Amino acid sequence: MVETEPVQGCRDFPPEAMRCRRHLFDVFHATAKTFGFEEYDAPVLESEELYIRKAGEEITEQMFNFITKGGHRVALRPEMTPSLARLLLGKGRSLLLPAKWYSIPQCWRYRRREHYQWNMDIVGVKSVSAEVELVCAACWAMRSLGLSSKDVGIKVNSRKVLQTVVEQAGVTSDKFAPVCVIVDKMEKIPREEVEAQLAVLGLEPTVVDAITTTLSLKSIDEIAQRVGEEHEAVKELRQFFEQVEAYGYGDWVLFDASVVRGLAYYTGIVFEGFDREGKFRALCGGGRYDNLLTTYGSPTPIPCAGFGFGDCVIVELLQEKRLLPDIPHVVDDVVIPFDESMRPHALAVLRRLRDAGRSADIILDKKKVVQAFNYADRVGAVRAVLVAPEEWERGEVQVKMLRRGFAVPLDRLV
Amino acid sequence: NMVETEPVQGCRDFPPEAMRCRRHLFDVFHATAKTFGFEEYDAPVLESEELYIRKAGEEITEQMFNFITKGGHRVALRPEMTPSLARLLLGKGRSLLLPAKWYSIPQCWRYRRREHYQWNMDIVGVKSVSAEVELVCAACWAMRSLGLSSKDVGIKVNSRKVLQTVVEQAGVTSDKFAPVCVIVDKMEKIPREEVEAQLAVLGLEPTVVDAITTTLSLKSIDEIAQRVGEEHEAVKELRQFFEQVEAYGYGDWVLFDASVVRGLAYYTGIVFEGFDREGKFRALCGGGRYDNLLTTYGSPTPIPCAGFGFGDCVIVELLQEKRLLPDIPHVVDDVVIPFDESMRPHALAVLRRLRDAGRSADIILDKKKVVQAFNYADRVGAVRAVLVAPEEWERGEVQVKMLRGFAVPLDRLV
Ligand SMILES: N[C@@H](Cc1c[nH]c[nH+]1)C(=O)O
Ligand SMILES: N[C@@H](Cc1c[nH]c[nH+]1)C(=O)O
Ligand SMILES: OCc1ccccc1Br
Ligand SMILES: OCc1ccccc1Br
Repeated sequence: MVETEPVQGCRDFPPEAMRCRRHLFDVFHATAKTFGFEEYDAPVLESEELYIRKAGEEITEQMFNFITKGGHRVALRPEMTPSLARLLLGKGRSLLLPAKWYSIPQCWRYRRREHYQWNMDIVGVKSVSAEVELVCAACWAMRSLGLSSKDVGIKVNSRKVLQTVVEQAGVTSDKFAPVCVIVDKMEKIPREEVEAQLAVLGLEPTVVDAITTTLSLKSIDEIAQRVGEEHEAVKELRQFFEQVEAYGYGDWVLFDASVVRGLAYYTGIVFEGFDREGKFRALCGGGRYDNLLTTYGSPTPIPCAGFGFGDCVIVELLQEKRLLPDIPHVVDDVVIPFDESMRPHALAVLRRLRDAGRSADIILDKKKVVQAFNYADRVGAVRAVLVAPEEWERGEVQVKMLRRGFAVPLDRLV
Repeated sequence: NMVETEPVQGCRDFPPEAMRCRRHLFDVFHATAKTFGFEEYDAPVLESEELYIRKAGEEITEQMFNFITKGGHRVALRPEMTPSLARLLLGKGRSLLLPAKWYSIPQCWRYRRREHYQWNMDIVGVKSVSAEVELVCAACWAMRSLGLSSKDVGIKVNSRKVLQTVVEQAGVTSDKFAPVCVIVDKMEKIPREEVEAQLAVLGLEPTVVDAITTTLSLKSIDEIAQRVGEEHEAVKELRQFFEQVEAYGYGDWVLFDASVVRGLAYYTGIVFEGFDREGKFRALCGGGRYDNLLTTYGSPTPIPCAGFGFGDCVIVELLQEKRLLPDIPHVVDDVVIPFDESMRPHALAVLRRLRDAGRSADIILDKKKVVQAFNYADRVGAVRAVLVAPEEWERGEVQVKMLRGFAVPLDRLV
């Protein structure tokens, strides 16, 4: 026998599991539509060069890469944002801004080795309204799935606070991305180790202390005390919360000075969704990244913000909260030939049902009526349509509702 | 200076314009599957190479995009979906209720294009030709849904059992039958001398090659009946098939062609392929019955199966030629325009309201003047512009303009 299990770290989606994935993806799509985002896609295979950012990111470290027959360095995408940037760079001035682009790529790593990730990005918007919209969209999706502000929230911060603190200590700006990557590890590794890694990057103890203290500040007012009310981060975070409040999602968002995210490229506001019971990893994660397109060679800087929202953590949360009931397969009609001599007539009926916009099966194999009826019930049919010779002479069929029996004229079926 | 903006060799980018076209096609695939009662499934694009080692000289297996993992395992990006389907079915065993009708739209790979999407539809557990009938009707249904007629396209249908008998009657070992089909499939693409030469290499003497050639040239089912008998399975099955399609109302879409064998090793019975009636393009779709495949994978019980693949590239060319792919512009229902920044919070409340009612709506995110906001609304194909101005807001109103503006109460917007 062949190996029936999928390749290591990869998931099969038979119909039962696919209904769940589809339930989630319907919401991603519907939220994107609601918010005016346009769908896009790019190949799962990208040039390895696209991901060589040299900032010690977990995402780039764990790349599923390989060498082609022909010698080119390629990888299965670990994330979508670089692909997005490539596409935008390729369009150049022909791209109308602002642009709001979304996709649901499968992404890879070399435990799980694959996941689907809803991406939403806003391009060409300088102001925090982008971050506001992005954060509102994530919440909207979660609410659409049945979660409340009691179940989840979005922690929000700005990397600019830490940028100032780092820059005020004389630390070269090129070290800032590494600092964020390192400091992101606070939750997952001991503070001694995070401190040790910053030393290796070349930062003296008093600078590491200032970094640590600022991650512990518990309000925007406390940020304002340390760096000034006029500091960009304060201004931007205030606007952000004001706008979310106005949109009516105030209960869903909050400030957290320890949120930096682990990606090199975030320059401004960053955020991540979390379950308020502290049971799961981040539900989604994002931020502003205004320099990325410059680093790729854009002659003009291009503001961007966005987020990724994985398919795995959300499903665990929903299961825990009992918000993923099994969704059984449904079809409107199952057409049942009384016997094989009635199959041609049954096919005409089937045709008619489908032409009217109904989902319909015909029993394909040779079955007795009661077995056909059982099958109809298994596939979750709303209605069984028996095509029998006596009724057919009347220009009729027998109909029976499943969610005992009625003759109906052919023309009145739909 | 700049990252490579082109995608990896042989792979396509789908920016929003191109994605709308793919999505238009995929909507039809999905809708046809739903109409026909098929259930969605999916499996990893990465599969064990062992899954595709069929040793029949198939083009599909020859052109595999395969590579070796760091851990030394032979894997491949799937060249087709049918082996994955079989794996999943084998994995479910007796827990799978039959009949089953499963569909998917996988991206499949090969090493000038290296990548395509392919709608798969398969019926499992149905011994009789009604499966093939349904499959063929579904392909036609999809094509008709896209605007094609029986004047534009058709499905050529045959049975491999005719050739099976002819080959078996000449004393040719049954294990050589799959190779014969693979070779004979090449008739349309390469000279008859070469096809004859390849069969000789497989070990068949000239008179056997003649019998093969003659049977591929038979022009009707009656002529098949003369050669192998009216009671031969193929004749019986093909007659039932055409009778059923006729009854379903798709008789003008289908026809007999004795030269159709397909290039896959595993087809045992009826085979078919869609074609444009102008003779301009390669096959639009292709499929057949494959009743032994699950036995070769190690199923203790034989499991009847039939299905088809329907690629995303040929159909698009046909539709373009026929002027059935008008540019589908991006649409959104509402664009909300703050009169100025002081009106943004109120605008956000309006935006929230619009979206809560099931409408797709943007808000202008950056600072711009009203007429420029109006232009932008028109670019994104907005049905309606909603101006949020201080005077109207005091009235509990906004100004609406369809794409002379007029005032509307907030509650009457939706
Ligand atoms: N690529 C980020 C999410 C994101 C999308 N856009 C901007 N950021 C991640 O994987 O975490
Ligand atoms: N896998 C076949 C199509 C098919 C699906 N099911 C049965 N046949 C192909 O790639 O041509
Ligand atoms: O964090 C999970 C994950 C991230 C990136 C690629 C693949 C996976 Br699975
Ligand atoms: O016939 C085109 C094709 C077949 C299989 C995989 C990838 C492609 Br492109």
